[PDB]
Amino acid sequence: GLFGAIAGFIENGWQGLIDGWYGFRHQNAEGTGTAADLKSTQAAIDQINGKLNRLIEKTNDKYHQIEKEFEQVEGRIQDLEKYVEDTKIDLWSYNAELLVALENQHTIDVTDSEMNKLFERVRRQLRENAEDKGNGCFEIFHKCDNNCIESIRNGTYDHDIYRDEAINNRFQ
Amino acid sequence: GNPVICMGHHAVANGTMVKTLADDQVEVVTAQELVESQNLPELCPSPLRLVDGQTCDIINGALGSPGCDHLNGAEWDVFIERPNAVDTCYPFDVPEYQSLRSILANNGKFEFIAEEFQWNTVKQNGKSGACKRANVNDFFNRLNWLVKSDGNAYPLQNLTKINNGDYARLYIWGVHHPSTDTEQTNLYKNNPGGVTVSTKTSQTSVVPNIGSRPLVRGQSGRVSFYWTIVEPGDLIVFNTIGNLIAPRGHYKLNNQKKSTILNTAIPIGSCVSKCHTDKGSLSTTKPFQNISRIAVGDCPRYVKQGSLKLATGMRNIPE
Ligand SMILES: CC(=O)N[C@H]1[C@H]([C@H](O)[C@H](O)CO)O[C@@](O)(C(=O)O)C[C@@H]1O
Ligand SMILES: *[C@@H]1O[C@H](CO)[C@@H](O)[C@H](O)[C@H]1NC(C)=O
Ligand SMILES: *[C@@H]1O[C@H](CO)[C@@H](O)[C@H](O)[C@H]1NC(C)=O
Repeated sequence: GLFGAIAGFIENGWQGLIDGWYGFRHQNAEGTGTAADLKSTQAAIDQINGKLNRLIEKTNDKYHQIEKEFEQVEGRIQDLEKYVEDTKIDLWSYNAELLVALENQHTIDVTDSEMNKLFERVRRQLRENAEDKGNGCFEIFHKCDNNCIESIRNGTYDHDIYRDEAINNRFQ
Repeated sequence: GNPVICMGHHAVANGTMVKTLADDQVEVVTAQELVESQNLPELCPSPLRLVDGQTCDIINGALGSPGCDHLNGAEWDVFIERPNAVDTCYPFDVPEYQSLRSILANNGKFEFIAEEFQWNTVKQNGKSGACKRANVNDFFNRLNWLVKSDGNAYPLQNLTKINNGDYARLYIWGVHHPSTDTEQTNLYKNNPGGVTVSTKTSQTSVVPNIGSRPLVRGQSGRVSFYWTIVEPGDLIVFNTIGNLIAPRGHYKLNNQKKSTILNTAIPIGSCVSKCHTDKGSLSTTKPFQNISRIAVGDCPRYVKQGSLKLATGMRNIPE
């Protein structure tokens, strides 16, 4: 996709993540853990289910049309009737083919983007207390217990609490 | 300087392939088929009103052929017309067959209004052995075969019906074509015959055609059918010196015609669906279908592709 996150600097997805589209995986002194991120997940789902509903929306409520099947040829009038229907079908088949390719191209960019927004959100939370390792992971330069980790995941992490410890670990 | 937090996304073991602008095989976590490629092996009698022609196509039903009696008073959104329908009456043709058939189907109902036509000295109610109705020589119950006197005489007919009702009327009339020159004269005195049906702003003149055709139901004679529409405030004139197949009345035309006809052998079932193909009803929310271009009602659009998958999830990169 356009942002280079999914199938990009994030090498692969997590089959272990079953209650979310995006999430956090951590490691600290007291262990490891995987947790879903609801906001990013819901944003992606909203945009895709939004597509779906605009798709299944359409009437096409047609009754009396024209004859479309013929036993034997009659000539001019039949030629036109067949040509009209054939022309219609080709145009609608093209529409269908293009629509799906456009939607899918966009859906993939949207999900790639939402992955990247999550990463960027966490990056900004951490300020100077962490460094991008390059694989979608941050090295955190201070002790971060389970409550610290959760504070990062739910947006309450206060970088000033650990900044002195982090700055010292980073540069010395 | 050792804890690590990683941001990631889900994956499954095996996703679904989709197409984009660039790639025709991209694996994504979930996807949704947009082309309906399964139909029901039956037609759904609701919410649309289906009327089964059974043994009668819609022309025969309008003419009132033997076996088409059930179609009387019938009202339909979609007239179901069977491929194995059979002619059970006098051999005929319609010059603008598909056009009459279209008008009848679109109209959506068989509401006949009987009317009195005091013809002449003529024998009325002529019948035939090609149109047997339980053992007995009979005829199209909407038509009236006019054929001359006991005293060898059918003068000029010339009757007028003035439409001062609030609906347009459909009159179906015909012209009989004899086989030789012994023929007509002993069915129709005069030679040549001729019919002139007209309104204030229209007309139609037919000269009968004598010649011998193959024998169909034991006859080489034919009837050609025509129609005339009479708007409120207009009228109609039946002028004849022979060979007229008179009408017994008129069909009522709806002001607005929303119905149609579907030709198929598929049986009518118990399901509920508002979309009917000649292969059967569709039960679906998908926007497209590849089942048949012949589709009536509230249907997905017909396309050539057998499948079109919409991505409903991100790229799938497992492990
Ligand atoms: C009104 C009338 O008398 N019709 C007669 C017809 C017609 O004269 C011819 O069919 C014209 O082609 O001929 C019959 O043999 C028939 O078809 O059963 C007997 C029938 O009574
Ligand atoms: C009969 O024909 C005459 C002229 O031939 C016409 O004036 C008259 O309106 C016609 N009447 C009917 C009842 O058809
Ligand atoms: C419609 O598509 C299906 C596959 O989705 C295919 O099996 C079927 O033959 C197609 N019908 C056609 C081409 O009439």
